Amino acid sequence: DTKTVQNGYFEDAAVKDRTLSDYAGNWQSVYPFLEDGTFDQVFDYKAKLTGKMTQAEYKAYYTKGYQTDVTKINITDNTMEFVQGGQSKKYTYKYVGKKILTYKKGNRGVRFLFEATDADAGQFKYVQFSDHNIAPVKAEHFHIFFGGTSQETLFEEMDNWPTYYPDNLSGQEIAQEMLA
Ligand SMILES: O=C(O)CN(CCN(CC(=O)O)CC(=O)O)CC(=O)O
Ligand code: NA
Ligand code: NA
Repeated sequence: DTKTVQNGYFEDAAVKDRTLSDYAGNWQSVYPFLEDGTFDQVFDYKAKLTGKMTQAEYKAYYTKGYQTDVTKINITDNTMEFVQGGQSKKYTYKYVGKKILTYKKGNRGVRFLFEATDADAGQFKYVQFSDHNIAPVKAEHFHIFFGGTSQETLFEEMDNWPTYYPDNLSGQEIAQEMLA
């Protein structure tokens, strides 16, 4: 991997605070498109390109990465709505900062941290975004992390990173973006 920002190679000083507005939009989980085979062409390509895993190994890795029951997330400049099972839950959020994590392979990434201001947020009280960026820019897709204890609890989760792309894309278009 080239030593670029989006591959996780960046200077600490370039990491800058963001706002929830970077993530505003109507977003969909990519997991159904792994499950229905749309991403098989992605895993075949990755296996042939990098040689680091077989196609089946890549698929298992991304199955663990993408699994979630949160099928849709709708975000405004100050709210997030999670659609999960047969229920929608919407809360107001404030920005609470950022965290630089180091991964086992030696690259790094930044989590951008939000906290619900509503008392009844439960498992959606603490929410983090990772999008391979480190400073303000409109998100094009993201991984999300959420729970009800603290931001710090979520820093331990490294292998499940539910992933979201804009609702206006087909699964095929998401696959194209991943192949690019
Ligand atoms: O982030 C991904 O989608 C898959 N990552 C591994 C998982 N991520 C999780 C994260 O970014 O929060 C870590 C990473 O990309 O180093 C490998 C890759 O991008 O080639
Ligand atoms: Na889930
Ligand atoms: Na997660």
